[PDB]
Amino acid sequence: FNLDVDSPAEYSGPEGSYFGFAVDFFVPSASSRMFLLVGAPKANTTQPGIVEGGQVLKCDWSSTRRCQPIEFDATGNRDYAKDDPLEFKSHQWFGASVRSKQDKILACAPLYHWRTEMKQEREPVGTCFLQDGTKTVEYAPCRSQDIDADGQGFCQGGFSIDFTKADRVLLGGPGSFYWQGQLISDQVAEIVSKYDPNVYSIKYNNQLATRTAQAIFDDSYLGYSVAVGDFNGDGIDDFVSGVPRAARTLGMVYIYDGKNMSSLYNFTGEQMAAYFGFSVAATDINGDDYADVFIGAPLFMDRGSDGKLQEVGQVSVSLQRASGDFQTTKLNGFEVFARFGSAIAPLGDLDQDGFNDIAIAAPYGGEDKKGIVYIFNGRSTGLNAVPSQILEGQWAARSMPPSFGYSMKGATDIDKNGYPDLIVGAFGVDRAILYRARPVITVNAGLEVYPSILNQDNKTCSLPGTALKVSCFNVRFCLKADGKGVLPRKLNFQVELLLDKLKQKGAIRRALFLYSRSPSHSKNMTISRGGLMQCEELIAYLRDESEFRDKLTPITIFMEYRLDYRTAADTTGLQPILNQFTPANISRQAHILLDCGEDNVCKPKLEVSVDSDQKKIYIGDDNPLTLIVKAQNQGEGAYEAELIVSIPLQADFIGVVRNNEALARLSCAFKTENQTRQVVCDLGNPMKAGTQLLAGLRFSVHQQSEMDTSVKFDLQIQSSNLFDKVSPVVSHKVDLAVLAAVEIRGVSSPDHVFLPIPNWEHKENPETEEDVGPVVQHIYELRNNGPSSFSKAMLHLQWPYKYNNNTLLYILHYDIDGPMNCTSDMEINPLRIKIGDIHTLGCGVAQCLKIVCQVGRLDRGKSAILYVKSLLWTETFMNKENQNHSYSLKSSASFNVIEFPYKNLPIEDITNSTLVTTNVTWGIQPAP
Amino acid sequence: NICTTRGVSSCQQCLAVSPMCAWCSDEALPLGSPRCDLKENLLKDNCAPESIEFPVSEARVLEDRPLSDKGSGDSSQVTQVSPQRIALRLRPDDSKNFSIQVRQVEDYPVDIYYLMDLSYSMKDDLWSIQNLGTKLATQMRKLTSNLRIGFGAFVDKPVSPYMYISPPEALENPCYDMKTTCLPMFGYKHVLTLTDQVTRFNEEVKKQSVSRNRDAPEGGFDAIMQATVCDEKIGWRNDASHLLVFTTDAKTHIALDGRLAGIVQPNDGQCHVGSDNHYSASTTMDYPSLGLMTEKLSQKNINLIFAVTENVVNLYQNYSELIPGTTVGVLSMDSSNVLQLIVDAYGKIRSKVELEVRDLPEELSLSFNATCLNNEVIPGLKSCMGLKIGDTVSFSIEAKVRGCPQEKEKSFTIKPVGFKDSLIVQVTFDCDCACQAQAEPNSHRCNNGNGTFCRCGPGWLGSQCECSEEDYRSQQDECSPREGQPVCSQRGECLCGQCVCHSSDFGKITGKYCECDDFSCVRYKGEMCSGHGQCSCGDCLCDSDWTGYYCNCTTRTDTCMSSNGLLCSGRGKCECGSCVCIQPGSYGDTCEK
Repeated sequence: FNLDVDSPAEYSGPEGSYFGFAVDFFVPSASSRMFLLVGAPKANTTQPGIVEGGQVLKCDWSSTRRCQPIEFDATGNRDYAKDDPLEFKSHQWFGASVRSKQDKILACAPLYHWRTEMKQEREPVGTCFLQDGTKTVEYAPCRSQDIDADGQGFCQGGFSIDFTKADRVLLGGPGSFYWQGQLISDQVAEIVSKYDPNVYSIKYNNQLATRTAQAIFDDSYLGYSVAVGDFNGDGIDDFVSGVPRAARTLGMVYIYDGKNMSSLYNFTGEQMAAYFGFSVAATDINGDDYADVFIGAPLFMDRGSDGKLQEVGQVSVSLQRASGDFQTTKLNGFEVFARFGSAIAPLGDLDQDGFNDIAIAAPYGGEDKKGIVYIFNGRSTGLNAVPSQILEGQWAARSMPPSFGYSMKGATDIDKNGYPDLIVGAFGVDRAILYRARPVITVNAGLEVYPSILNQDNKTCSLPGTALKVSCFNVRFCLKADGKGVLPRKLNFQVELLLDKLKQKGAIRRALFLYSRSPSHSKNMTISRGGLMQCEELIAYLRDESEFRDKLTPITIFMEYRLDYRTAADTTGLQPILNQFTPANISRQAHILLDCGEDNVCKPKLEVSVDSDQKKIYIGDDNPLTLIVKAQNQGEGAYEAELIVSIPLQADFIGVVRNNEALARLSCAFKTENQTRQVVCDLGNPMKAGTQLLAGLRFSVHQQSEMDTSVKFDLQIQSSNLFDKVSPVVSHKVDLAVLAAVEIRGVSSPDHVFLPIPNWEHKENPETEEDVGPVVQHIYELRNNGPSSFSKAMLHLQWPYKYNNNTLLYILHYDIDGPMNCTSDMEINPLRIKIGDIHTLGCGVAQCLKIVCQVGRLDRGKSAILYVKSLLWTETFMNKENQNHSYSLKSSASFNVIEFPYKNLPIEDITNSTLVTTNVTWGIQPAP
Repeated sequence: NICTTRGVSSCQQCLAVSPMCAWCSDEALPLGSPRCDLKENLLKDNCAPESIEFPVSEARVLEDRPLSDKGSGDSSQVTQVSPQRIALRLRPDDSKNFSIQVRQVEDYPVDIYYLMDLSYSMKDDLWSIQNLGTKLATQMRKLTSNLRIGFGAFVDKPVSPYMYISPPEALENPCYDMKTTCLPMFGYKHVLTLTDQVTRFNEEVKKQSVSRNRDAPEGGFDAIMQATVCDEKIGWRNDASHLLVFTTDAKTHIALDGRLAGIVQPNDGQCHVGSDNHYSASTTMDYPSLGLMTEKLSQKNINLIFAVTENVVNLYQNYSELIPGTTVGVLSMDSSNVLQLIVDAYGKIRSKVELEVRDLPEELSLSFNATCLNNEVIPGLKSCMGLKIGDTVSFSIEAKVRGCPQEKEKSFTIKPVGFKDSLIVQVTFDCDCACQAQAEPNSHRCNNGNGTFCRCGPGWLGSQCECSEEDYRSQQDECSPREGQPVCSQRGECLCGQCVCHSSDFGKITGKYCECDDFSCVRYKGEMCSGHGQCSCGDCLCDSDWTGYYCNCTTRTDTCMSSNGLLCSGRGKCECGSCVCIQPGSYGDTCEK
């Protein structure tokens, strides 16, 4: 997934030369430099008289991108006698197949025609040139005396080649023995030493080669493609070859023992004409030491979802088991007629992740069919079935499909940066492209929230620049990075994190950073490539509750990072890359809430106390009763809290003490149910933890009943909580009292009289009212000012009867109002008449007449009155004794409340007295 | 049901739910019920009949010509498939079914192109087929009265190692070695364009002569490709049964074999037969693969017959099973029975029928249930066999769509293999409601017209496009009595600034903040407002005869009037129904005593 698709290095050769048909690296152990080998099987050469003999070019890597030929040969056709040419090098396709190893370059010309020693002829045996150091030799194993099609005449040796671990060549010829094909393996040491230019049919002593077989096997093309690996544990590479046309064209692959060339295994294709065996490879793909086999079938026709067969190309992957058996999985192509599997090229460990990778090509796919190359990664249980990258050809056809990806080569590191590179051939456009592998960084990131559970009220932090105190929490982030290769010493990570991301979609913002950087924090980290997590942290504080409303969704901070590649690229401009599966973002959330615990119900503790405004209540009238109450919840929040007071029959609700600004303006109402009567008030929802309240309630007391001594009420506080939802019942009482504020009053009419009496005449005895003197009326009243009633009472009046043995005031009759009866100790109307300074006269100075009255029940405001009609006796004032005296006549009265109906309450007697007077003076002054 | 329970809106997701759901777009919408539901449930709420969308899938018929009875009629008139054009309309996830009839008509025009291998072992066959034109016409006159015959031959690519390139005179006489003469090498030559003149086939065959290839595999497939894609030179008719008889007695080359000879350029679907009737690109283009061969045989509607000797019959049977619309027959070495071979091959070929789906979009899927011989039905199959020719068969096609494609006017074709009589399908998807035009786009009910009838954004989209959630300075717009005060005075809860005040068995609450109620008024002298008023937001409103906060004071004066007629007898002042006697020496309720 890490190949540098941006700015690859491109090489091109002569136009129409098939440049890039076969590609490979060159590793001269004696020199520090490295080169690419590119084959041009149709380029013209300077060989005298040879037309399109082909050539192999060596292309530099550093600063030039130049390509130059390799002087494998510089001679035309050799002659046999004088003019009969020995060989025909024109159109031989030299450079069609290339392999290199250390400092050995092996190039083959599959189409070299040979004549023969026995007769004038023309047969394509094929030849190879092997350059080792400064020495160059020709290796033509099939150029033998097996004369014609019955033998090696049409061998076309060099069609496909490969080097072994043991420095031994493997070479395939598909045309030998009636096209049964042939594999030939010869040691490099012998090829370089046994070569003699003057002998054409050179015989090699240490040769391993297959041999013809029955007639059924004609036209199998054994040796079409070859690869080398060890498939029996003997330590020396064996030979893998694909026979695309065998078994009624099904196609097979042959595994031949690398020692003594015997047959070990044969893979069989599944669909005729699929060309199972066009390309093969062998590499360790799943961590076993055992080599795992890959086979391509570019023309395999898959059955689509609709039931149609369609050409997609298929690759078969076989995993070698310790017992030697193979477990096989088949991998299909991804677009029709793209020929997926035309080329397979192991890449080494493209990411150094511990398992080798493989690249597979579909040279006729993509847009405009410019070719595509897929990249797969080996996993511990086989190949990864999903490609991790795709390379697309950038060159459009000129006269032929570009065939980008027809031939690739991997498992070599031109950089020496630890990661293998990859070459790709696009010979249709005569170009070869080199892809470099970017260093891979694995990054581990850490995120921590302190605390994980967040109580809102944990005010700890102070806002800078102010005395404000704000709830806050600690959040810390960490990252750690390292990679297996040439990587810079220090890496600049740009990491940013913002708070509660998943609800910043236009909604309110909630938490802030210590500097209020819009819940957004971005910082650079110059992490040194190593093992340190290098954590860092900042403190985030929630803004005031009045500014946000989300108390349910947990705060979900978010953090992400990205590497500054332009600083992390080496001097050649190659940029690192992060691991494919490493996520560049991460987030965490905390539980910001107060929730009464898991059960979601708080446990309150409710209590109440009360004081009474009315210390004592007097029976007899409606009394407003005010109770002052303090309510408290010492426990957790109480949902739907209420204040409750139960009341008796003798009272009723009034309201609340609303005017008192020191008491709560409680909402209250009155209820009655099942003979139960109560007062209800609201304390809000919830009643918060530890909150205290004070309020006043108004009751009306209708205590006119006589046998009760006190009024009793019960208070309580309750809520809707499942736990402790009622406070203890708090009973309270107020004592009753008795108070009959009774007083005695009186008045006189007229208030004064003038002597001598106008129009009056003296007579021996009176017969009518006018005979005695002026009429005077006296009134006395017993009145109650208190609410309490009294069942019985007594009233007494004193009256001056005679002074100096002569009458002062004469009574005619007395009248009664209210519930009383009266009687006089002296006969009223004894004659039974026809109905200087002012001195004081009274019973203390004169003979006293007394009137006593009995009184029944009475109430507040009610009163009973005694009226008296009297005549002022005239003789006492017109006598000579008082002709120079002015008098004020005095009278007085008293009372007692003797009984009350409220016998159950403490009682005391109530008494008092008053006086009423009339004035008599001389209007006409007599002589002194 | 699903339509309601999914809670979708906008009439588009409602259609997307299920084919059964329907939508209502009344202006006078009734409240409290979802606008998305099946048609009957919408009609229960009395959504206007023209205001319900409820699109319904269907399958029409645009051309329904009858199947022909004979093939010798006017060429354009022959019709072997009915209906011929169909337009079907369906919802983003529904399915619909329709049927198709096919009848292999009798006496249909026939085109035979005898493509013949010409390797040296074919000389006896080339001798034996010198009368084949006339014999074949004589036999075929029973089956078809508009016959045509052609010819063409192939050996292999003319390039080493396939052909003898030495000694130098061998390339001009490949049979030079065995002391006899034969044609040079050639890939494929077009001999006789299809023609009705049967006799001229015999004339043209006699001018042929065999050649010589080095190896057994023949290059026939490259010949079949050109005989298929070079239709104008071959002369294939549009209205005829194309037979391509292929005769051989050896195995065949296949793609990617051309690499041995230096040929790497892949084959392509083009004609390269030059004006000299020789396939020109034989030496610069690889062999064609079975996939490409099958594609071009399907496009050009060619029935290909493999006539091959008994030694390679099985190979070509296994090859044929990979190429739809082909058969195999056994030739003698002398090729004595090719006539009967072709007759029986034609009979067998047209004794079956299979359907091709040509250009189906990825968003569709088809399933087939085939009515077959004797009115029997076979499920799952898209083909039938055992027909007697002339009979008729039919298939039940069932199609389902996958979601809502971004474009709703695609089309495709269904066609039997080997014939052009096809059914062309026009498909459209009803993703959008009609009300999406001219009705929904905008409405002033939402954000003063800034909302599709709604679909506005932050600030209004909280609900009915008139609620805010971007600012939250909250959903309790003035639910509390004053700024910062409890919501609804804690007498209930609110949304969008309106308190849903709670009810009680002992009273009920009103007001935007729940600040008023009908029970919180005062009591005095045993009853509320003294029985002289009524409660309103905690205050008493007193009657005409009463005053005071408790309604405790009477405004009347008849209780203060004295028998003399004066209020309080003029001795005091009346207050709350009683007289405050100011004059000393006077008493009574009105100071009248």
